[PDB]
Amino acid sequence: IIIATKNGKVRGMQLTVFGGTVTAFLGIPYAQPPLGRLRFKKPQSLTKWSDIWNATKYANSCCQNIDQSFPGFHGSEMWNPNTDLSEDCLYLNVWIPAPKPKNATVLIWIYGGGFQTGTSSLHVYDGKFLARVERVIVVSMNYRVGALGFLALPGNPEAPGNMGLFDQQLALQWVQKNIAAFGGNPKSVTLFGESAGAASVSLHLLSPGSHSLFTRAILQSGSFNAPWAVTSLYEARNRTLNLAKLTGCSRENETEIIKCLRNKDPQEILLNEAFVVPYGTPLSVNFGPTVDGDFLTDMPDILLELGQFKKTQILVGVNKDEGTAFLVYGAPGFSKDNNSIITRKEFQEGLKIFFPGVSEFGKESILFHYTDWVQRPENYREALGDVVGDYNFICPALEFTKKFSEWGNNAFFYYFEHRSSKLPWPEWMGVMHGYEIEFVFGLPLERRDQYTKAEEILSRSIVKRWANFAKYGNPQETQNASTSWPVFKSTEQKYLTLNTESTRIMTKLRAQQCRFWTSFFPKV
Ligand SMILES: *[C@@H]1O[C@H](CO[C@@H]2O[C@@H](C)[C@@H](O)[C@@H](O)[C@@H]2O)[C@@H](O[C@@H]2O[C@H](CO)[C@@H](O)[C@H](O)[C@H]2NC(C)=O)[C@H](O)[C@H]1NC(C)=O
Ligand SMILES: *[C@@H]1O[C@H](CO[C@@H]2O[C@@H](C)[C@@H](O)[C@@H](O)[C@@H]2O)[C@@H](O[C@@H]2O[C@H](CO)[C@@H](O)[C@H](O)[C@H]2NC(C)=O)[C@H](O)[C@H]1NC(C)=O
Ligand SMILES: *[C@@H]1O[C@H](CO)[C@@H](O)[C@H](O)[C@H]1NC(C)=O
Ligand SMILES: *[C@@H]1O[C@H](CO)[C@@H](O)[C@H](O)[C@H]1NC(C)=O
Ligand SMILES: *[C@@H]1O[C@H](CO)[C@@H](O)[C@H](O)[C@H]1NC(C)=O
Ligand SMILES: [Cl-]
Ligand SMILES: [Cl-]
Ligand SMILES: [Cl-]
Ligand SMILES: [Hg+2]
Ligand SMILES: [Hg+2]
Ligand SMILES: [Hg+2]
Ligand SMILES: [Hg+2]
Repeated sequence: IIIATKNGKVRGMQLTVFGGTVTAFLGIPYAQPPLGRLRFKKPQSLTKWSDIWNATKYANSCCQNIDQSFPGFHGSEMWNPNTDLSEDCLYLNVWIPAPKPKNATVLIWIYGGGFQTGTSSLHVYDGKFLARVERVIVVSMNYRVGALGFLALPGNPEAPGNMGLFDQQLALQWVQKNIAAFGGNPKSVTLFGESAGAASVSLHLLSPGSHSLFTRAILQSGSFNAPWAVTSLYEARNRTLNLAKLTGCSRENETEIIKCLRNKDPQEILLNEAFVVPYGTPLSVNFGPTVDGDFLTDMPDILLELGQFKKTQILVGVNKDEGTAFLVYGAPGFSKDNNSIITRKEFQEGLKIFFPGVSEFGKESILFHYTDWVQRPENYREALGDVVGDYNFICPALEFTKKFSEWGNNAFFYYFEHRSSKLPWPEWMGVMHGYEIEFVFGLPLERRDQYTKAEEILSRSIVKRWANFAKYGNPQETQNASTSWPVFKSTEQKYLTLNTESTRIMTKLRAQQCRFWTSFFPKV
């Protein structure tokens, strides 16, 4: 199993999945290690190579800080990198089904992680199941995160910004020029990602350079119009200069502020990263997407409003309890260890945490809009979750989906409301952010791993749906007489709920709450 690519040959490795085989080329490099003079620079093309390259194991993950909040706790450590962190991390994986497919649809996954963390080698991103079951070719790439992947000094090629996004782009370009060799159809590529990954995907729809690199897109819990997805021109410069200060790289010639930075240590940049913000939040993205004038040509909010984006179908969705996950990372009275029943004062302090630069009035509004009980104990605990959830993910996701449909294309919106039976976090956190990913990747199809049977039916169904969406642009599950998935139109706004129970078509998800977040809040 050796395939010849435009830059050299690569030796894969066979795997055994559900009484069959799947070929896997883990760790194929796709760009020039972004080291030394190349740190902070757009990914440079790769130098062709000779002698069969061995992609039989995940490569290094990119440099990034790590979640040390719950050591030994699986709930969080399952997201932490599982390969050496290195600046040399521009590698991608390919999972082609076995035997070799003739002209297979490609699914390219772009992991989330707040643009600060993440890696394609996570267990929940193992694309061998999707490969095995739908005979699709899955692709993962590691893209630089943190300041090393999103440091910005607008107009300056030494550190322009969106390097992470260009890494992704370079990887898609790679699938364009090489997927054919693996038996893939470069004319049927579907980008799918979660959180900052979904926000990345949504930006590839706006980026003129990614236009021809993919067909369709799937956005799981995230869109560029999310409060956290894009860093302003100001926030970027202040933060880039502050990172300079912390490392003592303050120069008056930007270009030098950068060279002083290329000499610092990969770790010293990761260490000071966390402080470029005065009072960040559990959802602060110190260094992320910016309007560089290259990948992004104008504030993405405008491009969207005026329909300047790749015209194609999109599958967008969110989990029922997007917010909870973050409440235990700084919200007073919260713990993954108790029922975190907080009082009103605690909710009030909670808001101070997430809406830090928000006015006193603005916080009263959130409170007022979210404290209209129907007088019950877990009222404020749940109110805080939805506030964070609705505000950072759910509403933005709905606004993006909506505006995007307004331009003709078919959009499908889902609402994942199934809590994993294996969920390591407490019950009160419900259907947590990021926890639909395993169902999407068919992990529950594997009957060992202690997942209920019903969860298997669901993962199988979602996997079918996702595949059908990639292949045919319609997320249906046409055989086992299931509920049809209607198109999301700007007026009826129907979404399909994904549950183990009875799937249903409903309308205008979080109508009342999102009107507050999408129309009013932007005003305080
Ligand atoms: C823009 O940056 C300034 C400077 O940030 C400070 O220095 C950085 C290296 C880093 O250590 C930050 O955490 C520091 O705050 C910010 O101004 C500071 O603001 C805080 C609180 O308002 C204050 O305690 C400091 O004295 C200020 N420093 C100076 C000299 O201005 C400023 O708030 C940043 N803009 C933003 C994002 O609001
Ligand atoms: C739920 O737990 C939180 C946090 O407590 C943690 O876990 C417990 C074992 C606790 O004893 C501490 O070791 C840990 O901090 C509780 O909130 C804390 O409450 C105390 C006293 O009220 C207060 O001094 C701390 O500041 C709180 N921690 C913070 C900042 O959130 C909370 O009261 C528990 N809720 C219940 C009663 O279920
Ligand atoms: C690649 O793997 C093959 C098979 O295990 C091995 O024979 C070969 O030496 C490897 N190439 C190198 C040196 O990395
Ligand atoms: C794959 O399908 C495309 C049309 O989408 C076609 O142009 C191409 O030749 C096919 N690839 C194969 C089977 O060689
Ligand atoms: C349809 O049901 C069969 C078993 O009766 C199951 O094996 C198959 O996966 C189901 N189809 C899907 C993709 O939901
Ligand atoms: Cl660790
Ligand atoms: Cl009050
Ligand atoms: Cl159904
Ligand atoms: Hg897990
Ligand atoms: Hg469920
Ligand atoms: Hg309903
Ligand atoms: Hg209102």
